Amino acid sequence: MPYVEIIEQPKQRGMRFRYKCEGRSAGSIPGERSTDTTKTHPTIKINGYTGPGTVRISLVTKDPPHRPHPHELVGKDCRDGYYEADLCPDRSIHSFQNLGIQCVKKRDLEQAISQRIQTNNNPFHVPIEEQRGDYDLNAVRLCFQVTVRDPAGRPLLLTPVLSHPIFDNRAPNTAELKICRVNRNSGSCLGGDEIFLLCDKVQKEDIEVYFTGPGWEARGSFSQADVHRQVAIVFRTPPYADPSLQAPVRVSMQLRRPSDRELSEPMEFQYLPD
Amino acid sequence: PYVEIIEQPKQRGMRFRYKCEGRSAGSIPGERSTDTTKTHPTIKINGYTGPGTVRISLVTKDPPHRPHPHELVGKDCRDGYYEADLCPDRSIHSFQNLGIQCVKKRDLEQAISQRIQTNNNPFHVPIEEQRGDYDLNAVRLCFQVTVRDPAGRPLLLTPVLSHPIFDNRAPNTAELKICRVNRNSGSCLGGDEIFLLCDKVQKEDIEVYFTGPGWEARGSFSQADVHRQVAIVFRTPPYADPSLQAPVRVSMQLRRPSDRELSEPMEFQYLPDTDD
DNA sequence: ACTGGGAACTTCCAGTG
DNA sequence: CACTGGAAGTTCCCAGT
Repeated sequence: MPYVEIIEQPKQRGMRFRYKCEGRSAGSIPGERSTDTTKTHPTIKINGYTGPGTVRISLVTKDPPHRPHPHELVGKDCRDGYYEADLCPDRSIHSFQNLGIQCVKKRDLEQAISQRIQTNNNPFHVPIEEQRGDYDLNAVRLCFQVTVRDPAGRPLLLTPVLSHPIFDNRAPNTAELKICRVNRNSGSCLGGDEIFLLCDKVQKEDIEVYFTGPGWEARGSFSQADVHRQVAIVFRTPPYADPSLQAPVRVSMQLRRPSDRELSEPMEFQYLPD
Repeated sequence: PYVEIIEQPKQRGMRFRYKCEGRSAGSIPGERSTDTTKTHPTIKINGYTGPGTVRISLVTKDPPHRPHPHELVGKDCRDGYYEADLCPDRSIHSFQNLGIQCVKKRDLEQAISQRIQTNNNPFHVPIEEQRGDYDLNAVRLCFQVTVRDPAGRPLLLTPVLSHPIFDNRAPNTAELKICRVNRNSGSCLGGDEIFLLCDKVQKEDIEVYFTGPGWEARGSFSQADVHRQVAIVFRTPPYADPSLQAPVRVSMQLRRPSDRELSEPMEFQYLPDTDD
Protein backbone atom coordinates (compact mmCIF):
# COMPACT_ATOMS: atom_id res chain seq x y z
CA MET A 1 0.00 0.00 0.00
CA PRO A 2 0.96 3.67 -0.49
CA TYR A 3 0.36 4.48 3.17
CA VAL A 4 0.24 6.94 6.08
CA GLU A 5 2.87 7.48 8.68
CA ILE A 6 3.09 9.51 11.86
CA ILE A 7 6.32 11.00 12.84
CA GLU A 8 5.80 14.07 15.02
CA GLN A 9 3.34 12.73 17.63
CA PRO A 10 1.60 15.29 19.89
CA LYS A 11 2.59 16.55 23.32
CA GLN A 12 0.45 14.31 25.55
CA ARG A 13 0.81 16.61 28.55
CA GLY A 14 1.55 20.35 28.73
CA MET A 15 -1.78 21.36 27.17
CA ARG A 16 -5.26 22.44 28.46
CA PHE A 17 -8.73 22.14 27.03
CA ARG A 18 -10.93 25.19 26.45
CA TYR A 19 -14.70 25.64 26.07
CA LYS A 20 -16.96 27.64 23.83
CA CYS A 21 -16.49 30.62 26.16
CA GLU A 22 -12.67 30.73 26.07
CA GLY A 23 -11.74 32.12 22.67
CA ARG A 24 -12.85 30.11 19.56
CA SER A 25 -9.15 29.31 19.06
CA ALA A 26 -6.92 27.85 21.75
CA GLY A 27 -3.52 28.43 20.18
CA SER A 28 -2.36 25.21 18.59
CA ILE A 29 -1.15 21.75 19.42
CA PRO A 30 2.63 21.05 19.98
CA GLY A 31 4.65 17.98 18.96
CA GLU A 32 6.11 15.54 21.56
CA ARG A 33 9.57 17.03 20.99
CA SER A 34 8.60 20.70 21.03
CA THR A 35 10.41 22.91 23.52
CA ASP A 36 10.18 26.62 22.78
CA THR A 37 13.64 26.73 21.08
CA THR A 38 13.06 24.00 18.44
CA LYS A 39 9.24 24.41 18.62
CA THR A 40 7.57 21.85 16.26
CA HIS A 41 4.07 20.87 15.20
CA PRO A 42 2.35 17.51 14.54
CA THR A 43 3.22 15.95 11.18
CA ILE A 44 2.63 13.01 8.89
CA LYS A 45 4.42 11.31 6.00
CA ILE A 46 3.17 9.58 2.91
CA ASN A 47 5.07 6.92 1.14
CA GLY A 48 3.81 6.12 -2.33
CA TYR A 49 2.31 9.43 -3.47
CA THR A 50 2.94 13.17 -3.66
CA GLY A 51 0.12 15.15 -5.25
CA PRO A 52 -3.53 16.34 -4.96
CA GLY A 53 -6.56 15.41 -2.84
CA THR A 54 -7.99 15.66 0.67
CA VAL A 55 -7.03 15.34 4.26
CA ARG A 56 -9.34 14.98 7.28
CA ILE A 57 -8.80 14.74 11.05
CA SER A 58 -11.22 13.43 13.58
CA LEU A 59 -11.39 12.66 17.25
CA VAL A 60 -11.80 9.21 18.81
CA THR A 61 -11.95 7.74 22.32
CA LYS A 62 -8.67 6.61 23.83
CA ASP A 63 -9.80 3.12 24.75
CA PRO A 64 -11.00 0.80 21.96
CA PRO A 65 -12.89 0.22 19.89
CA HIS A 66 -12.40 3.92 18.99
CA ARG A 67 -15.66 5.74 18.55
CA PRO A 68 -16.00 9.37 17.45
CA HIS A 69 -15.76 11.80 20.32
CA PRO A 70 -18.09 14.45 21.84
CA HIS A 71 -15.42 17.14 21.53
CA GLU A 72 -14.65 19.68 18.82
CA LEU A 73 -11.63 20.87 16.80
CA VAL A 74 -11.36 24.55 16.12
CA GLY A 75 -9.23 27.02 14.12
CA LYS A 76 -8.16 26.87 10.51
CA ASP A 77 -10.03 24.66 8.03
CA CYS A 78 -12.09 23.32 10.95
CA ARG A 79 -15.84 22.72 11.01
CA ASP A 80 -18.48 20.36 12.48
CA GLY A 81 -15.99 18.93 14.99
CA TYR A 82 -13.05 18.11 12.76
CA TYR A 83 -10.48 19.57 10.44
CA GLU A 84 -10.97 19.38 6.70
CA ALA A 85 -8.76 20.99 4.04
CA ASP A 86 -7.23 20.15 0.66
CA LEU A 87 -4.01 18.19 0.56
CA CYS A 88 -0.89 20.06 -0.67
CA PRO A 89 0.47 18.68 -4.06
CA ASP A 90 3.99 20.03 -3.12
CA ARG A 91 5.34 17.19 -0.93
CA SER A 92 4.16 14.19 1.05
CA ILE A 93 5.19 15.76 4.37
CA HIS A 94 2.47 17.55 6.32
CA SER A 95 2.18 19.91 9.33
CA PHE A 96 -0.86 21.15 11.20
CA GLN A 97 -0.22 24.24 13.19
CA ASN A 98 -3.50 26.03 13.94
CA LEU A 99 -5.24 23.35 16.03
CA GLY A 100 -7.68 23.47 18.90
CA ILE A 101 -9.52 21.35 21.44
CA GLN A 102 -12.97 22.30 22.61
CA CYS A 103 -14.70 20.31 25.23
CA VAL A 104 -18.38 19.96 25.40
CA LYS A 105 -20.49 19.99 28.44
CA LYS A 106 -21.59 16.71 29.89
CA ARG A 107 -25.30 17.36 29.26
CA ASP A 108 -24.55 18.50 25.64
CA LEU A 109 -22.94 15.06 25.32
CA GLU A 110 -25.90 13.35 23.71
CA GLN A 111 -26.46 16.32 21.35
CA ALA A 112 -22.80 16.14 20.30
CA ILE A 113 -23.07 12.43 19.68
CA SER A 114 -26.16 12.97 17.51
CA GLN A 115 -24.31 15.65 15.48
CA ARG A 116 -21.37 13.23 14.91
CA ILE A 117 -23.79 10.54 13.75
CA GLN A 118 -25.45 13.06 11.35
CA THR A 119 -22.07 14.04 9.89
CA ASN A 120 -20.81 10.41 9.41
CA ASN A 121 -17.92 11.60 11.58
CA ASN A 122 -16.75 8.06 12.29
CA PRO A 123 -13.51 6.72 10.76
CA PHE A 124 -14.25 3.16 12.00
CA HIS A 125 -18.01 3.50 11.26
CA VAL A 126 -18.80 1.42 14.46
CA PRO A 127 -22.43 0.23 15.30
CA ILE A 128 -24.66 2.63 17.30
CA GLU A 129 -25.09 -0.21 19.88
CA GLU A 130 -21.57 -0.11 21.29
CA GLN A 131 -21.48 3.68 20.84
CA ARG A 132 -23.25 3.62 24.24
CA GLY A 133 -20.35 2.57 26.53
CA ASP A 134 -18.64 4.97 28.84
CA TYR A 135 -16.66 8.01 27.94
CA ASP A 136 -13.26 9.49 28.65
CA LEU A 137 -13.32 13.32 28.54
CA ASN A 138 -9.74 13.76 29.59
CA ALA A 139 -8.18 11.87 26.77
CA VAL A 140 -8.46 12.13 23.02
CA ARG A 141 -6.90 10.34 20.03
CA LEU A 142 -6.18 11.41 16.47
CA CYS A 143 -7.25 9.61 13.32
CA PHE A 144 -6.33 10.37 9.76
CA GLN A 145 -8.44 10.17 6.61
CA VAL A 146 -7.06 10.54 3.11
CA THR A 147 -8.18 10.57 -0.52
CA VAL A 148 -5.70 10.47 -3.46
CA ARG A 149 -5.62 9.05 -7.03
CA ASP A 150 -4.71 5.87 -8.95
CA PRO A 151 -2.84 6.39 -12.30
CA ALA A 152 -6.32 7.08 -13.87
CA GLY A 153 -7.82 9.97 -11.82
CA ARG A 154 -10.42 8.25 -9.57
CA PRO A 155 -10.36 8.86 -5.79
CA LEU A 156 -8.52 6.31 -3.51
CA LEU A 157 -8.77 6.10 0.30
CA LEU A 158 -6.19 4.73 2.77
CA THR A 159 -5.49 2.87 6.05
CA PRO A 160 -6.34 5.15 9.05
CA VAL A 161 -3.77 5.46 11.86
CA LEU A 162 -3.56 6.39 15.53
CA SER A 163 -1.58 8.65 17.80
CA HIS A 164 -0.26 8.74 21.28
CA PRO A 165 -3.23 9.79 23.52
CA ILE A 166 -3.59 13.50 24.29
CA PHE A 167 -4.43 14.96 27.67
CA ASP A 168 -5.83 17.83 29.59
CA ASN A 169 -3.78 19.89 32.10
CA ARG A 170 -6.70 21.65 33.87
CA ALA A 171 -7.95 18.06 34.30
CA PRO A 172 -7.03 16.61 37.71
CA ASN A 173 -6.35 12.91 37.25
CA THR A 174 -4.19 13.31 34.13
CA ALA A 175 -2.47 16.65 34.86
CA GLU A 176 1.23 17.24 34.17
CA LEU A 177 3.20 16.63 37.39
CA LYS A 178 5.42 19.47 38.67
CA ILE A 179 7.19 20.31 41.92
CA CYS A 180 7.37 24.00 42.60
CA ARG A 181 8.96 24.73 45.93
CA VAL A 182 10.32 22.76 48.98
CA ASN A 183 11.22 23.33 52.63
CA ARG A 184 14.74 21.82 52.52
CA ASN A 185 16.85 19.71 50.12
CA SER A 186 18.99 17.66 52.57
CA GLY A 187 18.38 15.78 55.84
CA SER A 188 19.96 12.72 57.59
CA CYS A 189 19.91 9.31 55.86
CA LEU A 190 18.42 7.62 58.95
CA GLY A 191 14.98 8.78 57.73
CA GLY A 192 12.59 10.73 59.91
CA ASP A 193 12.85 14.07 58.12
CA GLU A 194 9.40 15.66 57.43
CA ILE A 195 9.12 17.68 54.21
CA PHE A 196 6.91 20.47 52.93
CA LEU A 197 6.23 20.53 49.25
CA LEU A 198 4.29 22.84 46.89
CA CYS A 199 3.08 21.56 43.53
CA ASP A 200 0.85 21.73 40.48
CA LYS A 201 -2.53 20.04 40.88
CA VAL A 202 -2.39 16.55 42.42
CA GLN A 203 -5.06 14.21 43.92
CA LYS A 204 -4.52 12.95 47.46
CA GLU A 205 -5.67 9.39 46.64
CA ASP A 206 -3.42 8.41 43.77
CA ILE A 207 -0.01 9.91 44.41
CA GLU A 208 3.24 8.87 46.11
CA VAL A 209 6.73 10.27 46.65
CA TYR A 210 9.32 8.24 44.85
CA PHE A 211 13.06 7.88 45.28
CA THR A 212 15.51 6.24 42.93
CA GLY A 213 19.19 5.45 43.37
CA PRO A 214 21.66 3.23 41.48
CA GLY A 215 19.09 0.38 41.82
CA TRP A 216 16.83 1.10 44.85
CA GLU A 217 13.14 1.96 45.40
CA ALA A 218 11.81 3.88 48.43
CA ARG A 219 8.45 5.52 49.26
CA GLY A 220 7.96 8.31 51.80
CA SER A 221 5.08 8.21 54.20
CA PHE A 222 1.90 10.31 54.59
CA SER A 223 -1.88 9.85 54.86
CA GLN A 224 -4.53 11.30 52.50
CA ALA A 225 -5.20 13.63 55.49
CA ASP A 226 -1.70 15.12 55.18
CA VAL A 227 -2.70 16.43 51.67
CA HIS A 228 -3.81 20.11 52.00
CA ARG A 229 -5.98 21.31 49.15
CA GLN A 230 -4.39 19.04 46.50
CA VAL A 231 -1.40 21.38 46.20
CA ALA A 232 0.71 20.49 49.30
CA ILE A 233 2.20 17.25 50.67
CA VAL A 234 3.78 16.50 54.10
CA PHE A 235 5.74 13.22 54.50
CA ARG A 236 8.50 11.25 56.21
CA THR A 237 11.71 10.26 54.34
CA PRO A 238 12.25 6.42 54.02
CA PRO A 239 15.72 5.47 55.36
CA TYR A 240 18.48 4.61 52.87
CA ALA A 241 19.26 1.02 51.64
CA ASP A 242 22.46 1.62 53.75
CA PRO A 243 21.68 3.09 57.21
CA SER A 244 25.41 3.49 58.16
CA LEU A 245 26.45 5.80 55.26
CA GLN A 246 29.21 8.25 56.27
CA ALA A 247 29.75 10.67 53.31
CA PRO A 248 27.21 12.86 51.44
CA VAL A 249 25.38 11.06 48.57
CA ARG A 250 22.66 12.47 46.26
CA VAL A 251 19.52 10.96 44.71
CA SER A 252 16.22 11.71 43.05
CA MET A 253 12.82 12.61 44.39
CA GLN A 254 9.69 12.66 42.21
CA LEU A 255 5.93 12.30 41.99
CA ARG A 256 4.43 9.12 40.62
CA ARG A 257 0.84 8.05 39.93
CA PRO A 258 0.28 4.27 40.58
CA SER A 259 -2.35 3.89 37.77
CA ASP A 260 -0.52 5.31 34.68
CA ARG A 261 3.00 5.78 36.24
CA GLU A 262 3.73 9.31 34.89
CA LEU A 263 6.66 11.07 36.52
CA SER A 264 7.24 14.67 37.45
CA GLU A 265 10.35 16.74 36.96
CA PRO A 266 13.20 15.31 39.19
CA MET A 267 14.64 17.51 42.04
CA GLU A 268 18.00 16.72 43.72
CA PHE A 269 18.13 15.48 47.26
CA GLN A 270 21.11 14.80 49.50
CA TYR A 271 21.64 12.57 52.52
CA LEU A 272 23.89 13.11 55.61
CA PRO A 273 25.07 11.74 59.10
CA ASP A 274 23.98 12.79 62.69
CA PRO B 1 -42.45 50.59 70.54
CA TYR B 2 -39.05 49.79 69.17
CA VAL B 3 -37.27 46.66 68.18
CA GLU B 4 -33.88 45.63 69.46
CA ILE B 5 -31.55 42.70 68.84
CA ILE B 6 -29.96 40.59 71.55
CA GLU B 7 -28.32 37.81 69.52
CA GLN B 8 -26.89 38.47 65.99
CA PRO B 9 -26.35 36.21 62.98
CA LYS B 10 -22.87 34.74 62.67
CA GLN B 11 -20.85 37.05 60.47
CA ARG B 12 -18.84 34.24 58.76
CA GLY B 13 -18.22 30.51 58.96
CA MET B 14 -21.34 29.91 56.91
CA ARG B 15 -21.63 28.85 53.30
CA PHE B 16 -24.19 29.78 50.62
CA ARG B 17 -25.95 26.95 48.85
CA TYR B 18 -27.30 26.99 45.28
CA LYS B 19 -30.71 25.70 44.22
CA CYS B 20 -28.93 22.68 42.67
CA GLU B 21 -27.72 21.81 46.24
CA GLY B 22 -30.82 22.77 48.25
CA ARG B 23 -30.35 20.66 51.42
CA SER B 24 -31.75 23.68 53.17
CA ALA B 25 -28.46 25.23 54.23
CA GLY B 26 -28.56 23.65 57.65
CA SER B 27 -29.43 26.75 59.67
CA ILE B 28 -27.95 30.02 60.63
CA PRO B 29 -26.23 30.41 64.02
CA GLY B 30 -26.14 33.32 66.44
CA GLU B 31 -22.76 35.04 66.96
CA ARG B 32 -21.95 33.27 70.32
CA SER B 33 -23.28 29.88 69.20
CA THR B 34 -20.85 27.28 70.60
CA ASP B 35 -20.78 23.72 69.24
CA THR B 36 -22.20 22.58 72.60
CA THR B 37 -24.36 25.63 73.52
CA LYS B 38 -25.73 26.05 69.96
CA THR B 39 -27.83 29.23 69.67
CA HIS B 40 -29.75 30.95 66.95
CA PRO B 41 -30.39 34.67 66.04
CA THR B 42 -32.81 36.34 68.39
CA ILE B 43 -34.72 39.64 68.75
CA LYS B 44 -36.56 41.32 71.65
CA ILE B 45 -39.26 44.00 71.43
CA ASN B 46 -39.89 46.45 74.20
CA GLY B 47 -43.23 48.24 74.68
CA TYR B 48 -45.98 45.69 73.84
CA THR B 49 -46.16 41.92 74.20
CA GLY B 50 -48.93 40.39 72.06
CA PRO B 51 -50.24 38.96 68.70
CA GLY B 52 -47.89 39.45 65.83
CA THR B 53 -46.61 38.77 62.34
CA VAL B 54 -42.95 39.13 61.46
CA ARG B 55 -41.09 39.29 58.17
CA ILE B 56 -37.44 39.02 57.26
CA SER B 57 -35.87 40.05 53.99
CA LEU B 58 -32.50 40.52 52.33
CA VAL B 59 -30.90 43.90 51.80
CA THR B 60 -27.51 44.80 50.40
CA LYS B 61 -24.60 45.51 52.70
CA ASP B 62 -24.21 48.71 50.65
CA PRO B 63 -26.41 51.71 51.97
CA PRO B 64 -28.81 52.59 50.44
CA HIS B 65 -30.25 49.36 51.75
CA ARG B 66 -31.67 47.80 48.60
CA PRO B 67 -33.37 44.44 47.96
CA HIS B 68 -30.86 41.69 47.44
CA PRO B 69 -31.00 39.14 44.58
CA HIS B 70 -30.98 36.34 47.13
CA GLU B 71 -33.50 34.16 48.98
CA LEU B 72 -34.32 32.70 52.40
CA VAL B 73 -35.28 29.08 52.38
CA GLY B 74 -36.92 26.91 55.03
CA LYS B 75 -39.92 27.05 57.28
CA ASP B 76 -42.42 29.74 56.45
CA CYS B 77 -40.31 30.99 53.43
CA ARG B 78 -41.14 31.72 49.82
CA ASP B 79 -39.78 34.01 47.05
CA GLY B 80 -36.88 34.99 49.30
CA TYR B 81 -38.69 35.89 52.51
CA TYR B 82 -39.73 34.47 55.85
CA GLU B 83 -43.12 35.38 57.37
CA ALA B 84 -44.52 33.72 60.50
CA ASP B 85 -46.69 34.27 63.52
CA LEU B 86 -45.44 35.27 66.91
CA CYS B 87 -45.88 33.75 70.36
CA PRO B 88 -47.90 36.70 71.89
CA ASP B 89 -46.72 35.45 75.38
CA ARG B 90 -43.05 36.60 75.22
CA SER B 91 -41.08 39.52 73.66
CA ILE B 92 -38.24 37.09 72.96
CA HIS B 93 -38.18 35.38 69.51
CA SER B 94 -35.62 33.23 67.59
CA PHE B 95 -35.60 31.77 64.13
CA GLN B 96 -34.10 28.50 63.59
CA ASN B 97 -34.39 26.73 60.28
CA LEU B 98 -32.95 29.55 58.09
CA GLY B 99 -31.07 29.45 54.86
CA ILE B 100 -29.14 31.51 52.31
CA GLN B 101 -29.25 30.31 48.78
CA CYS B 102 -27.33 32.03 45.94
CA VAL B 103 -28.15 32.85 42.33
CA LYS B 104 -26.19 32.57 39.01
CA LYS B 105 -24.88 35.82 37.49
CA ARG B 106 -27.36 35.63 34.53
CA ASP B 107 -30.28 34.84 36.80
CA LEU B 108 -29.52 38.15 38.60
CA GLU B 109 -31.94 40.02 36.44
CA GLN B 110 -34.67 37.43 36.96
CA ALA B 111 -34.26 37.60 40.75
CA ILE B 112 -34.32 41.41 40.73
CA SER B 113 -37.49 41.33 38.61
CA GLN B 114 -39.11 38.93 41.12
CA ARG B 115 -38.13 41.25 43.99
CA ILE B 116 -39.67 44.19 42.09
CA GLN B 117 -42.84 42.11 41.66
CA THR B 118 -43.30 40.89 45.17
CA ASN B 119 -42.66 44.47 46.54
CA ASN B 120 -39.57 43.16 48.28
CA ASN B 121 -38.00 46.60 48.92
CA PRO B 122 -38.61 47.48 52.58
CA PHE B 123 -36.73 50.73 52.19
CA HIS B 124 -38.57 51.60 48.98
CA VAL B 125 -35.43 52.69 47.16
CA PRO B 126 -36.28 53.71 43.49
CA ILE B 127 -35.06 51.62 40.52
CA GLU B 128 -32.57 54.40 39.66
CA GLU B 129 -30.65 53.53 42.86
CA GLN B 130 -31.10 49.81 42.26
CA ARG B 131 -28.76 50.03 39.27
CA GLY B 132 -25.07 49.38 38.78
CA ASP B 133 -23.92 46.33 40.77
CA TYR B 134 -24.52 44.56 44.09
CA ASP B 135 -22.65 42.68 46.77
CA LEU B 136 -22.57 38.88 46.34
CA ASN B 137 -20.47 37.46 49.16
CA ALA B 138 -22.30 39.58 51.65
CA VAL B 139 -25.96 40.14 52.74
CA ARG B 140 -27.79 41.84 55.60
CA LEU B 141 -30.82 40.93 57.71
CA CYS B 142 -33.89 43.17 57.96
CA PHE B 143 -36.75 42.69 60.34
CA GLN B 144 -40.30 44.06 59.85
CA VAL B 145 -42.80 43.56 62.63
CA THR B 146 -46.55 44.22 62.93
CA VAL B 147 -48.55 44.55 66.18
CA ARG B 148 -51.74 46.24 67.51
CA ASP B 149 -51.91 49.90 68.56
CA PRO B 150 -53.67 50.87 71.92
CA ALA B 151 -57.05 50.22 70.16
CA GLY B 152 -56.77 46.83 68.41
CA ARG B 153 -56.34 48.40 64.97
CA PRO B 154 -53.12 47.01 63.31
CA LEU B 155 -49.73 48.81 63.63
CA LEU B 156 -46.23 48.35 62.04
CA LEU B 157 -42.85 49.11 63.62
CA THR B 158 -39.65 50.79 62.43
CA PRO B 159 -37.51 47.98 61.11
CA VAL B 160 -33.92 47.23 61.92
CA LEU B 161 -30.60 46.08 60.46
CA SER B 162 -28.07 43.55 61.81
CA HIS B 163 -24.34 42.95 61.70
CA PRO B 164 -23.72 41.54 58.11
CA ILE B 165 -23.31 38.00 56.81
CA PHE B 166 -20.40 36.55 54.76
CA ASP B 167 -19.70 33.56 52.63
CA ASN B 168 -16.63 31.23 52.90
CA ARG B 169 -15.86 30.61 49.30
CA ALA B 170 -15.52 34.41 49.08
CA PRO B 171 -11.72 34.77 49.32
CA ASN B 172 -11.69 38.35 50.66
CA THR B 173 -14.44 37.57 53.24
CA ALA B 174 -14.46 34.05 54.74
CA GLU B 175 -12.91 32.91 58.04
CA LEU B 176 -9.08 33.07 58.35
CA LYS B 177 -7.77 29.68 59.57
CA ILE B 178 -4.35 28.02 59.78
CA CYS B 179 -3.90 24.23 59.52
CA ARG B 180 -0.26 23.11 59.87
CA VAL B 181 3.10 24.68 60.67
CA ASN B 182 6.43 22.97 59.91
CA ARG B 183 8.31 25.07 62.49
CA ASN B 184 7.33 27.29 65.48
CA SER B 185 10.66 28.23 67.05
CA GLY B 186 13.22 30.37 65.10
CA SER B 187 15.72 33.20 65.05
CA CYS B 188 15.01 36.67 66.45
CA LEU B 189 17.82 38.13 64.23
CA GLY B 190 15.69 37.03 61.23
CA GLY B 191 16.71 34.89 58.22
CA ASP B 192 14.82 31.71 59.22
CA GLU B 193 12.25 30.04 56.98
CA ILE B 194 8.79 28.80 57.83
CA PHE B 195 6.02 27.02 55.95
CA LEU B 196 2.38 27.63 56.82
CA LEU B 197 -0.69 26.04 55.22
CA CYS B 198 -4.16 27.64 55.28
CA ASP B 199 -7.63 27.92 53.73
CA LYS B 200 -8.11 30.12 50.72
CA VAL B 201 -6.40 33.60 50.54
CA GLN B 202 -5.76 36.18 47.77
CA LYS B 203 -2.12 36.70 46.81
CA GLU B 204 -2.16 40.57 46.85
CA ASP B 205 -4.37 40.78 49.90
CA ILE B 206 -2.62 39.21 52.92
CA GLU B 207 0.04 39.74 55.59
CA VAL B 208 1.62 37.93 58.54
CA TYR B 209 1.36 39.44 62.01
CA PHE B 210 3.32 39.04 65.29
CA THR B 211 2.20 40.65 68.56
CA GLY B 212 3.41 40.94 72.18
CA PRO B 213 2.15 43.31 74.97
CA GLY B 214 1.85 46.22 72.49
CA TRP B 215 4.01 45.56 69.40
CA GLU B 216 3.70 44.86 65.60
CA ALA B 217 6.02 42.64 63.50
CA ARG B 218 5.78 41.75 59.78
CA GLY B 219 7.62 39.06 57.80
CA SER B 220 8.34 39.77 54.16
CA PHE B 221 7.68 37.71 51.03
CA SER B 222 7.16 38.62 47.37
CA GLN B 223 3.73 37.98 45.98
CA ALA B 224 4.76 34.97 43.86
CA ASP B 225 5.45 33.22 47.20
CA VAL B 226 1.82 32.52 48.10
CA HIS B 227 1.32 29.23 46.17
CA ARG B 228 -2.29 28.66 44.88
CA GLN B 229 -3.66 30.63 47.85
CA VAL B 230 -3.13 27.96 50.52
CA ALA B 231 0.71 28.16 51.00
CA ILE B 232 3.11 30.85 52.22
CA VAL B 233 6.93 30.94 52.12
CA PHE B 234 8.27 33.92 53.98
CA ARG B 235 10.94 35.05 56.37
CA THR B 236 10.34 35.36 60.16
CA PRO B 237 11.04 39.05 60.90
CA PRO B 238 13.88 40.79 62.78
CA TYR B 239 12.50 41.00 66.38
CA ALA B 240 12.56 44.01 68.78
CA ASP B 241 15.94 42.84 70.14
CA PRO B 242 19.66 43.08 68.96
CA SER B 243 20.69 39.83 70.78
CA LEU B 244 18.41 38.19 73.43
CA GLN B 245 19.38 36.68 76.77
CA ALA B 246 16.25 34.66 77.80
CA PRO B 247 13.39 33.37 75.49
CA VAL B 248 10.27 35.46 74.87
CA ARG B 249 6.68 34.80 73.78
CA VAL B 250 4.52 36.30 70.99
CA SER B 251 1.20 35.80 69.23
CA MET B 252 1.29 35.02 65.55
CA GLN B 253 -1.61 35.19 63.06
CA LEU B 254 -2.82 36.22 59.65
CA ARG B 255 -4.03 39.68 58.81
CA ARG B 256 -5.66 40.99 55.65
CA PRO B 257 -5.22 44.77 54.92
CA SER B 258 -8.35 45.60 52.89
CA ASP B 259 -10.55 44.93 56.01
CA ARG B 260 -7.97 44.31 58.82
CA GLU B 261 -9.18 40.90 59.95
CA LEU B 262 -7.47 38.41 62.32
CA SER B 263 -7.10 34.60 62.63
CA GLU B 264 -6.61 32.08 65.40
CA PRO B 265 -3.61 33.12 67.61
CA MET B 266 -0.70 30.62 67.97
CA GLU B 267 2.49 30.64 70.09
CA PHE B 268 5.97 31.19 68.74
CA GLN B 269 9.27 31.30 70.67
CA TYR B 270 12.68 32.94 69.96
CA LEU B 271 15.82 31.44 71.52
CA PRO B 272 19.04 33.39 72.26
CA ASP B 273 21.43 33.21 69.26
CA THR B 274 24.81 32.43 70.83
CA ASP B 275 25.84 31.31 67.29
CA ASP B 276 24.88 31.95 63.65
C1' DA C 1 -31.03 9.47 56.24
C1' DC C 2 -28.35 14.95 57.30
C1' DT C 3 -24.49 18.46 57.29
C1' DG C 4 -19.73 19.85 56.85
C1' DG C 5 -16.62 20.10 53.65
C1' DG C 6 -13.85 18.78 49.84
C1' DA C 7 -13.03 18.40 45.24
C1' DA C 8 -14.66 18.34 40.28
C1' DC C 9 -16.64 21.00 36.47
C1' DT C 10 -17.09 25.55 34.30
C1' DT C 11 -16.34 30.57 33.39
C1' DC C 12 -13.68 34.68 33.72
C1' DC C 13 -9.61 37.48 33.51
C1' DA C 14 -5.18 39.80 34.20
C1' DG C 15 -0.57 39.73 33.20
C1' DT C 16 2.99 39.14 29.85
C1' DG C 17 4.64 37.67 25.60
C1' DC D 1 -3.96 41.36 22.59
C1' DA D 2 -3.28 36.20 21.73
C1' DC D 3 -2.14 32.88 24.78
C1' DT D 4 -1.49 31.36 29.51
C1' DG D 5 -2.09 29.88 34.03
C1' DG D 6 -4.48 31.40 38.18
C1' DA D 7 -8.44 32.16 40.25
C1' DA D 8 -13.24 32.68 40.82
C1' DG D 9 -17.85 30.92 40.15
C1' DT D 10 -20.95 26.67 39.85
C1' DT D 11 -22.06 21.64 40.48
C1' DC D 12 -21.34 17.36 42.50
C1' DC D 13 -20.75 14.01 46.02
C1' DC D 14 -18.17 11.52 49.53
C1' DA D 15 -16.90 11.41 53.47
C1' DG D 16 -17.94 12.30 58.21
C1' DT D 17 -22.59 11.46 61.82
